[PDB]
Formats: sequence, C-alpha cells, structure tokens
Amino acid sequence: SDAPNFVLEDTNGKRIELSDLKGKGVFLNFWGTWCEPCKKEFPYMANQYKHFKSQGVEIVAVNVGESKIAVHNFMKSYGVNFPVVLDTDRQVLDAYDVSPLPTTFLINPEGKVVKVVTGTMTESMIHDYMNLIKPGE
Repeated sequence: SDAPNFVLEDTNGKRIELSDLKGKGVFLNFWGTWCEPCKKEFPYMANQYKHFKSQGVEIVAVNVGESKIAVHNFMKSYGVNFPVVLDTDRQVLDAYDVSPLPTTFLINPEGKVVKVVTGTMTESMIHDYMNLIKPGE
C-alpha cells in the first residue's frame, strides 16, 4: 500500500514532503519524548544512519505534537543526527492510524510500505530494517 503523503517542517523549519523522497528508502518513525524506549532506539538509529545515509536510506522521525523546544532538547540529549519533523497537531499520526508509540513504517524506494514495526527494536533489527529498504549497493 502507498504511504500516505504529507508535508511537515523539520526542526530547522525546512519543508519536508514524503513524496519528495521517492527513490530512497524511508525509515518513517513516529515518536514522542514520553517514549522511554526512544532514549535507547534514537541513538541506535543515529548510529546506523552513519552507514545507511550514504546507502540511500533516509530517516524521517515524526514527533507527535510536542513543541519545537521540547523536541530539540530530546534530540540533543539522545544524539539525534537525522531528520525530525513536527506533526504539531497529530494529523499525520492520525492519517497513518498509529496507536502504539513508537511505530516505524519501512517504505521502499517505490514509496510503498513494506513493513510496519512496533515494540522494542534492537540495533541489529534497525540495521536489518534499513537494509530491507535501501535502494542500492
């Protein structure tokens, strides 16, 4: 199924449209600072991103309704080095019908969702998930 398109601003105020990432694999992660597991998983995602960014995998971590400052503080505290967007009114979350947080939609270069992941992700799992959606090499 096609991943619902959306437009949100990243933490730097830059406009990000999902459809603009076609051709690349997208690790679409919905999260909140109240998700303790993200304190563990974000560093893992950042560590793997050091490798997969140059493999054509992009991460779009959609924060669910929190302020720019609260998000920026969490990014600084937990070593984020990947794109984070602000779903200020939770409309994108609702569009994806996401309930458990965090939830990750693995989107292939075609823009189709190939897997939906929820629950604890080890760094090994995150590594394998990024390998699943990478466009080449």
